[PDB]
Amino acid sequence: VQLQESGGGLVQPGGSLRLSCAASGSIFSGNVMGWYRQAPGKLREWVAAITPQGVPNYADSVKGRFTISRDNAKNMLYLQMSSLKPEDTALYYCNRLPNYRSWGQGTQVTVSS
Amino acid sequence: NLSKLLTRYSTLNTLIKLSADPSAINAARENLGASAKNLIGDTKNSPAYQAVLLAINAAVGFWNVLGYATQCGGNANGQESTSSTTIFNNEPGYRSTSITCSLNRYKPGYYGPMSIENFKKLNEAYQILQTALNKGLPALKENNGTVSVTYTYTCSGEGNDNCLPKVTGVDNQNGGTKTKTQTGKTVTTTISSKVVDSQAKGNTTRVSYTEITNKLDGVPDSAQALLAQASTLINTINTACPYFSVTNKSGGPQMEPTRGKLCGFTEEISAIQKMITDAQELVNQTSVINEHEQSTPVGGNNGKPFNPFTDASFAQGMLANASAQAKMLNLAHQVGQTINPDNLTGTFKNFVTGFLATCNNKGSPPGTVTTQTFASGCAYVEQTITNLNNSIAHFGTQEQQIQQAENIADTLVNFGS
Ligand SMILES: CC(=O)N[C@H]1[C@H](O[C@H]2[C@@H](O)[C@@H](CO)O[C@@H](O[C@H]3[C@H](O)[C@@H](O)[C@H](O)O[C@@H]3CO)[C@@H]2O)O[C@H](CO)[C@@H](O[C@@H]2O[C@@H](C)[C@@H](O)[C@@H](O)[C@@H]2O)[C@@H]1O[C@@H]1O[C@H](CO)[C@H](O)[C@H](O)[C@H]1O[C@@H]1O[C@@H](C)[C@@H](O)[C@@H](O)[C@@H]1O
Repeated sequence: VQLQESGGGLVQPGGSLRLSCAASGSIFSGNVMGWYRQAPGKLREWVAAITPQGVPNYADSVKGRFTISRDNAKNMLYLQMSSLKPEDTALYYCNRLPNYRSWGQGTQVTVSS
Repeated sequence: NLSKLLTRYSTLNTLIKLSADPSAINAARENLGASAKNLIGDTKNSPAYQAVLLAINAAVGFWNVLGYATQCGGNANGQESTSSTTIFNNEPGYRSTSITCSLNRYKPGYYGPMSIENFKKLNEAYQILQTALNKGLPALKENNGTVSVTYTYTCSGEGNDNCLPKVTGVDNQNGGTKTKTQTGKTVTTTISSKVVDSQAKGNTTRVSYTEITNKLDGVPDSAQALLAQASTLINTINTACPYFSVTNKSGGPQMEPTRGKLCGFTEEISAIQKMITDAQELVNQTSVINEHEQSTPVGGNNGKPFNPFTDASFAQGMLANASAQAKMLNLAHQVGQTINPDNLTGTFKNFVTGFLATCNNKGSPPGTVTTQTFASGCAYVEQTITNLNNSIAHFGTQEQQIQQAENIADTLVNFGS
């Protein structure tokens, strides 16, 4: 019952970033986990997900460019972002699916020249 | 002050803007329609379907594991018998597709043999579940599907009264039949009775016996109906609480305790009951979603722009629909977490990883009873947990849309007070 994202920052278009989430065991263990983002003037959008066994799936807007993964020994969730565009600018958040009702603080990603 | 408030929570600014826009409201209503079809109209991809299937498979699996070890016997009024052998076909017995109830002298009941009356309730429910699993469960919204089920049992031995016209309903032990019906849908049961003499060509076995056939027509195969059978299965086992005695192969998985009473699996039975209870609650949300369709576009009226304080009487319905869908998704999840071995511990984990989520048959289709079904689940429990997770993962976009729509509606229900 706790979620903590990090790894964001300001990068140039084309660039790359790795985000992390430290989740608690009760959230993480045996649950599907995923990443979300909330861009300016929009509501939170689902981005990627991954099952306990490690099978990932992605929203169309990021497919081919982002990779989600999980470390089951450390309750860590990761999102490798490549080929960043300005449109990927957002606060990124991780959670289990279906969602625990209290979100973490998020990590800001800004992509801009 | 609201500007102060929206500078801190800019998602709320966005929400209020969407709530005042018929075109975003209608987009959210459309989403609810498409997420509803995913939940109650699809099979593979519905988390609700996968969870209902998991609750039923767990109950069925529980019996496939322990049925062979379970004592049963006696005569028709729950009383002890002297020399009664009553055999139920298509059941997961020891090296056999039948279970044999032949414990004499002991009184049926708690920490003793299951009465034949209780085995009949259990068996009927098991046959209906297995036939339905074999055909495939329909999507949750389907309430008028039916299945046909046929099962047999035999009585032999001096004094065995479990196959007697008086108990069976039939007119004549040899050749007779009886038709009876029951209930919101009519199920018709046809019972027929036959005697096979010891000295009769084709009688491998030593002995004279009576064979009873039950043919049920129009048995409903909806989720609610099947969850009721699963509950009947698990609750009959728990209430009757019979003695069991297991055979442990050397090498493979070990069952502790090796002897005792079936209620004694308290963690396992609680979990299954909870799964079934949660799946019943989940399926009930279907009538809420059906009652509050969201397909009618909304907007202002008589020329004027939309007014979120007066034109939004559809919001209560939109909020109830959205919340029911979220509740289905959450209960589906909860069903999976009750049985998923990643979070179980001790005795209970061992029961699931070693026995329940295992098949010893030579993927044979669901609902099949072989001579090697015993001491293993054979109800696709591992595959069903995996598919439930896969479908939750594939429900990411829809879940966020359900939340958006719940929030829009909630904003309008508040504005409307
Ligand atoms: C106990 C029983 O089943 N009695 C049957 C009887 O079976 C005996 C006969 O087949 C004789 C024939 O010589 O053999 C006996 O088995 C032998 C075996 O052949 C040997 O090889 C072996 O070494 O030893 C054993 C014995 O130790 C059988 O026990 O058969 C008759 C004829 O089929 C049957 O009665 C007929 O059916 C009944 C229902 C009724 O319609 C009669 O009018 C028919 O004649 C006996 O059934 C019992 O008959 C009683 C009336 O006399 C009562 O009707 C009683 O309820 C019947 O038993 C019930 O029905 C049986 C078919 C069976 O399912 C029982 O478990 C049940 O209680």
